[PDB]
Amino acid sequence: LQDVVTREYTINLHKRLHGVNFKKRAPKAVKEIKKFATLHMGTTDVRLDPKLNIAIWKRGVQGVENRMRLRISRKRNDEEDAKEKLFAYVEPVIVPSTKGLQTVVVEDD
Amino acid sequence: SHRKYEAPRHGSLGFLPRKRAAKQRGRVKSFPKDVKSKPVALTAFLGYKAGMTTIVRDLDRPGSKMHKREVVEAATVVDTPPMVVVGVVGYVETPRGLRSLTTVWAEHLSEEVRRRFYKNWYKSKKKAFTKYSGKYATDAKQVETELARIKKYASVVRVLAHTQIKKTPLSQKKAHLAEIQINGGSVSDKVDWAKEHFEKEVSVDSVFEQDEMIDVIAVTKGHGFEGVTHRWGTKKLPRKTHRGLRKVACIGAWHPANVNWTVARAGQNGYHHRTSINHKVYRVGKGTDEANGATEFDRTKKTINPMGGFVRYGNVNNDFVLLKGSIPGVKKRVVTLRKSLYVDTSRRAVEKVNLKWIDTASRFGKGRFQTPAEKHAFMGTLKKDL
Amino acid sequence: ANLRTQKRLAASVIGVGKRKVWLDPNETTEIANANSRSAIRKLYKNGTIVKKPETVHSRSRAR
Amino acid sequence: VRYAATPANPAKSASARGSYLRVSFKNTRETAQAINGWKLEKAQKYLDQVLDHQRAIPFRRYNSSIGRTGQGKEFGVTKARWPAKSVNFVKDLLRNAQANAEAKGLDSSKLVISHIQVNHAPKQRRRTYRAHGRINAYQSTPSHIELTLTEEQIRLNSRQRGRLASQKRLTA
RNA sequence: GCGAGAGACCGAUAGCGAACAAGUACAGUGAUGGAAAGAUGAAAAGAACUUUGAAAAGAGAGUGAAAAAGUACGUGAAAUUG
RNA sequence: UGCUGUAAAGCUGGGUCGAACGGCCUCUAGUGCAGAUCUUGGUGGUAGUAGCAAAUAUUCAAAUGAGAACUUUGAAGACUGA
RNA sequence: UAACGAGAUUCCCACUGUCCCUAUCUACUAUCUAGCGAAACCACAGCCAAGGGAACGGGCUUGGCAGAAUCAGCGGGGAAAG
Repeated sequence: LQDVVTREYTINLHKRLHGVNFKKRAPKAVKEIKKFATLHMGTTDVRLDPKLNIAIWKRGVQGVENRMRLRISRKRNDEEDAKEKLFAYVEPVIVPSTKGLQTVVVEDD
Repeated sequence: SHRKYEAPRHGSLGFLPRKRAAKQRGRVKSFPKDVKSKPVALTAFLGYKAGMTTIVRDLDRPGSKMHKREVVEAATVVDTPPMVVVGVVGYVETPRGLRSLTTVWAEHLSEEVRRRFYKNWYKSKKKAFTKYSGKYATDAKQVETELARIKKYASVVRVLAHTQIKKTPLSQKKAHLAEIQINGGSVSDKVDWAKEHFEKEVSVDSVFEQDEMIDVIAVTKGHGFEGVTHRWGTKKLPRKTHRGLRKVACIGAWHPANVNWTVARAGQNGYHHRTSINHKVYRVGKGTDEANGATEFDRTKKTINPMGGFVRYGNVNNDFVLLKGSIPGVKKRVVTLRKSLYVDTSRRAVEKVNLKWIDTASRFGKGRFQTPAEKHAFMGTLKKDL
Repeated sequence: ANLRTQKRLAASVIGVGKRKVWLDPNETTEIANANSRSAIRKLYKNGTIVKKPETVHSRSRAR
Repeated sequence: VRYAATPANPAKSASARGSYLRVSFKNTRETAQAINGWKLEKAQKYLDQVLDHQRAIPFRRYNSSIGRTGQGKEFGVTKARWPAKSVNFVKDLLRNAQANAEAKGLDSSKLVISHIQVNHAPKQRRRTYRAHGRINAYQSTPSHIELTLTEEQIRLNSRQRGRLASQKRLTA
């Protein structure tokens, strides 16, 4: 088990945003992405890249894409008091299509 | 003053209180009366409501316009993997009612029934029935003593049997364990039958025949808190009524200066324990048959499962019971099938049923093919087929 | 760290509305000390304060 | 100042006070009763879990028409809450009294909340505006909080004597 | 009005509306209407200094005959509350 | 803490408190409260309850700060739409 | 009496959930949480039946009965409040 690790995931935001108030779909996709990263990195501390916020909101408040490719990297929190030893950083991955991609471990090189 | 116009009341007073069932498993309130002359046989079984389907059948009812004519009927499928006998209970007649005297368990219990005794199985030492299993130490004389007690004193013998839920598509791992009364023979015969069946499987074929009338015990579909208009079927108030219209306008007279129990109020709806009677067993299918849904007229190599499986259930890969009409409960519900409490000699009950055809189109949409081979024959090659 | 005054000043010096004034987020200490219109002019000339381009309203479809 | 309860041994006790705290009295009373008699370090862990919504404060007296929760089973109740403003003030006074005890030389591992109580403070008056041009009251109900940490013959008749003596003669 | 002396007068919800920056604050377009509000101690000697705290504060300490007198100040009732 | 008196009440033990007060013979009166939708002041239950819902809509980051849904700045998404 | 009428009335066509006979859906509430936090009302209180009674009792008499603490609704009663 390595604490510092980077992986690429696909999140099916379409099924997570089902039935959601139209004026909250992009706001809720922010919360869903934070909840998604905790499920995988085990960290309550999730930080979203501002370029990710641009990707979510690119089509207005309810035009969230059905799938987004995310690069989630677990980093060490040196700040004191941290009260959360690690934290997750989510930033977007540009791919021609978000279909048929599996979870892939990224080698920081 | 009297009502201006007479009308029947809304709803039945025989089904109060309209509260949630205490247990999700329906319990058999009454068992068929015991006849000593009959051979020793079970009286009930546990299955799972898979889903509803359609059949075609030639009606045999002289004097009816549909006599010797095809009728399209709704049917319900009950996935019934064989039950495992694990215990025996003796009941003694007392002036205060039946009283359980002695419970004797089998030496070995499967893990799925031992999970029944745990709220947090993954954090347990799983100590259930370990000392009891040790009580079988090379002589099992304590077990024989208890069985002799049951033979000597008990007047009603019931068997503790559980379902093999691992054979169903449900994600639940706890088995369902229930008491099933044994009928026929003397108490000694019943206890001998129960002992000879410990850890053995009993199938529906040995409990229910085809064309039988059986009863269904189940907890109905829940709807949560519901208003009087839908809970009781009362009349909606006019459109122009202040503060809303889905109400009962008068909930009582001035006297008695109380609200009567017979007045409709909002409350919990559905998820009630219900016994439904006189359901005809159209089919007793076998899990080993690869042509479950094939009949003598539609020889298609076809299982009971529709295309895409049963919606929100999965596939019925076990022995199953095909019943006429609808039964209480939802998909995945555990359903208790009971034998009839009386003898019905009406033509509707003694009828022999021969199925013409069983619908296996997809339940997930307007399905229009009974079989993927039929789909391909009708549509030809697709781009994904190359 | 309260650049409300500077943005109001920069709008008047540049001659556009406050919606078209860009204050460098990395130059907060520099902008915070720009208390006079003279100081705002220097920052405008150096590129610390930038007049954001007007949003385009093309007449191409009208034509 | 005079505290309501004086400690049995003043040398092994430390006290903290808070007056005119603008926190709900009813919420603070319940959170003070939830940790009364606890170990000091035990109560501090509990108060942090209440802020995280992992554990709740049982509302016992001022609980009319509040919600029901499963986190009240720990205390044998159905009505519990997670009052953040009240927990933060109490944690503040627990930290002050713990620092008060450390200056005395007491051991924080042995400290117990022997006495905690909440009293009413004078109200703060505001105004609310009602239909048909009426003014009502919009008061606050502040609290005084104080807490103290602590470390952990027969005479007989003539014939009663006579009966006693004669029975003793029987036993040699 | 000016200046005095008194009383079986009232004693701070009393006595003038006003024992106090009272015909004041405040209300009303206006004519007009019109309050509440006394008392640490002999003396501020009104809490230096240390410590916890972002601070308010607290705990020590100190002043004092008294802090069961700390300006939210003599005594400190009842409702009501811990 | 008790004692005395049928009672109205009187006296006393303990605690608190800090400057005046009682008995007896007479005099005198703005002299005895449970009520008056009493007056003024205060405090409850209700009750941590009703509720804090018109005006399309906010989100990410950085800074500041003890502390940031709400401050500032940037990026974005919006709206008013002469 | 032409024209005119947010005037009153009857009939006809069109139209329709007004209705037979309801059902489903959306937003904001209600619900739960953090913060904030009132008011009306209040003799005491709050289970029924019959009796008698200022002739329609929560209390009285005689019976039925009667088990902590409560949440969401509801509109029979409190001859509820105003």
